[PDB]
Amino acid sequence: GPHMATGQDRVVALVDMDCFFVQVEQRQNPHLRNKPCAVVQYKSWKGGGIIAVSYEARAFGVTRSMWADDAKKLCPDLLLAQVRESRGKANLTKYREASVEVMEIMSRFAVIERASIDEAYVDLTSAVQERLQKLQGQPISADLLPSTYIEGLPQGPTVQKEGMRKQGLFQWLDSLQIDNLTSPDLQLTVGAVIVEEMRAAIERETGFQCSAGISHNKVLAKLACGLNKPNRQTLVSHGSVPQLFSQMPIRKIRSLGGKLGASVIEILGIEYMGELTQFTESQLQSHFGEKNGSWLYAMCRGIEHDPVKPRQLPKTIGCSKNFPGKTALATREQVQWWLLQLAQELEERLTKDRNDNDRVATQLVVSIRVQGDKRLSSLRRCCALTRYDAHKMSHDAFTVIKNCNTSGIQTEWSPPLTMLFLCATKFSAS
DNA sequence: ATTATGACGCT
DNA sequence: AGCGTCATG
Ligand SMILES: [Mn+2]
Ligand SMILES: [Mn+2]
Ligand SMILES: [Mn+2]
Repeated sequence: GPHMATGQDRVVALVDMDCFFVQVEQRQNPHLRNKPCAVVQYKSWKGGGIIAVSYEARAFGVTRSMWADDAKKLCPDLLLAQVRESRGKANLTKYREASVEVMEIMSRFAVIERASIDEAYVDLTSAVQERLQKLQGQPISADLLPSTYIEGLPQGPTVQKEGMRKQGLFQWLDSLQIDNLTSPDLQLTVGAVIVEEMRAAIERETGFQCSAGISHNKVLAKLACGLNKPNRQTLVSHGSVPQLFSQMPIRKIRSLGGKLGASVIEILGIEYMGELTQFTESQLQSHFGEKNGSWLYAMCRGIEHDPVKPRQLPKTIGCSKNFPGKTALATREQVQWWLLQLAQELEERLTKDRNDNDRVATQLVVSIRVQGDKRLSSLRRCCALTRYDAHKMSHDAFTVIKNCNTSGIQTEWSPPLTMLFLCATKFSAS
């Protein structure tokens, strides 16, 4: 009744760059613009592995994780850009620097949570209160929302996509209570006005397009962002959740796409998010644990409390490389040379980080994989990180892993190593 | 041989 | 602390 919390207290946006690494390469090389194109790392094995795909190329069925040679079978005119190689490994610096460009623009509008290289959440609650007070009670014009979709609309009693978008928006704005500074639908609408502004600033000042979702929490914002890509934004209201979730596969919700979501489906015998509403909180907690159970109980009703953390910088800085199959490292000389390559990239990135961001990492995590181990990581050990020196870091990592060589021969390495990873963690202000 | 990361939960 | 899970540019 009057005391149930509906989870409509916040306005939260998720901004996600469209096919980000492709756009970075297309800005640099105008010959790639408005073409089917993709970004690859390496080249010798099956033409390299695709990690990003332009929307033109997605129309041919090109996806991430495809080998470029197979993608060329689907799309013979596919254009390819390769990630830079430094010290024998992929080097993602260009895309990290482009990410910082975008994140710095977003930070002008509100504090953001960097969620990945290409995406950030925005807590717009306060910016919305301010813009509302500025607007007094002036209605919101459709012209302020030129790329916005309202999920669920139009409905009730033209065959073009843009025409449908405008119809849905008109129904939404016609139903608005613009006289109530506390109406959640109004607050989301003003949030969407602000996100149109943020996205226009990003495009004007970087050349990069993005999509976005606007809702009352992070999971709904992320889901909304996905609904109308590319170069569009979507408002998911509290009221739109029952219909949206009634046919939503559970795996589409962030954190339910792996084993936990499979167990929800199998144990409860359901397929769609909305079906979760029929279980009690205690029932869900009995199957999935206290935390997951309470989260699922609120989430299937559109309610989630995870805050937008004030964090625009990555918490860890890491360097990793796989050595698959016949290229696994089988001598100490090899292991030490590759630890040095990784350590040198880490030193470069860490020194830049210290100059830009006034912090220093204090812990070094060393991770390896051995041949014949299914797990991603086979051993993960930490050591102190007291100096930004690649030779010291590689010697320290070798010291923490050298007891892994089950070879009686001290020159050989067995079983051979199929992955090396160096990660700097536990930052302190300096 | 589906690679390079990066956040977070569990014990 | 070390491991597992979820996410994917
Ligand atoms: Mn993206
Ligand atoms: Mn993303
Ligand atoms: Mn993606």
